[PDB]
Amino acid sequence: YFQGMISNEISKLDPLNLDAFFNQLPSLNQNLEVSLLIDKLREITKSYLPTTFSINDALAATRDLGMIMSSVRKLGIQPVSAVSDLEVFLETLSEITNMVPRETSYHYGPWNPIGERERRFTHFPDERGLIEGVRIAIPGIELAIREINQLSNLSLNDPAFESLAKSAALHVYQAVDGIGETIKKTDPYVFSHELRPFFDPIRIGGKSYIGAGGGQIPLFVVDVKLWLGNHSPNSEYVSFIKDSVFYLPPELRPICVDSLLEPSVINQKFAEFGSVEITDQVIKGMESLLSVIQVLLKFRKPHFQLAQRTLSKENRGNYTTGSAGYTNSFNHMVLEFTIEVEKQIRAVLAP
Ligand code: HEM
Ligand SMILES: N[C@@H](Cc1c[nH]c2ccccc12)C(=O)O
Repeated sequence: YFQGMISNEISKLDPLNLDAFFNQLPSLNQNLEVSLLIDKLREITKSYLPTTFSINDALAATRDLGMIMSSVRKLGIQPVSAVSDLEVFLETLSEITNMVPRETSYHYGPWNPIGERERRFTHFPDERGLIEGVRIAIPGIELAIREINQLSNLSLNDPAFESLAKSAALHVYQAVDGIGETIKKTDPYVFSHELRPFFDPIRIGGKSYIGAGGGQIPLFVVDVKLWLGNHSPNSEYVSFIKDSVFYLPPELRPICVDSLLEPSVINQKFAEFGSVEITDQVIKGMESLLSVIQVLLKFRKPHFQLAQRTLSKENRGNYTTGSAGYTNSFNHMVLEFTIEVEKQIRAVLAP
């Protein structure tokens, strides 16, 4: 009962009439023009009644208001503390979106218009590497989620299982396309120095909300359904996912929650494999699961490398963490998790 967060219906809206302002935002930020930032926040709280907004209006308004707030926070000022009327404006908006009162990578990517209206913090072309990265990744991962969700109720011997899993790996490849756009467009040093500071936490109604981040693409939702399940309860990754659930669009929360409380597909299919008549289609089915896992590795291995060149002493600037407060050890932990799964499947397929 959440369906219908359609990206092009949100990307096209300018509910707070900020299109002109966003063409100036990169120069406002370059020149440290905090006063114009505060003015615009003040103007917004007096110019609009957010209770009047449709759901799509509020999503797009969160995107735009969030990025102005992020630009204030960049300089070191908590924007809700400086503009106290924001707090009820952000309360009203999140009642409608049933999402956090802050922009996430959904707002920064798929819900961010292509072309002249594209919302950007800076004039640096490196910023386009992040935006295109998540704009490409997210719709593909979402498609993969719905496909992997259907694997639980299909038999390994059913060729519909193999086809579904193959569609999922192809959809996940969009995350691979996306990090490749980043690697080719975003210099690590420019990231740490020019872009990362727009992704810091903001205090809203007595709680801190992290900035938008690539880690907010719903890839962890693929992981929990596909291989993590309820199998590593006190793990660091489970704690990250736990902290991420209510950042997700509402439509994805049930899938994530159910999956954290259930055996994973691969654990379920490892049992069916070594307990039923192993046929040629059954091997294809099992091989389609290793295909998905191997596509996840084609994202995580170059991601780890880019994060390592960025967080090196040479390039890291004032930061040792991503927006969610972790170092590259966390990326190493997810990649080693995924490598272990690939190892296990290969071992089950060895004869
Ligand atoms: C210079 C660019 C980038 C750097 C330095 C970087 C670094 C990091 C770091 C340090 C984390 C740990 C979590 C955190 O602290 O927030 C993380 C998480 C993550 N980021 Fe990035 N990242 C970059 C670009 C991207 C892009 C463009 C995407 C998506 C298209 C992405 C996808 C992810 C994912 C999925 C995770 C969760 C871990 C996983 O699923 O393997 N990253 N990243
Ligand atoms: N993926 C990293 C770096 C990052 C920060 N903001 C982003 C926006 C888009 C893509 C990646 C990022 C993170 O989640 O912290």
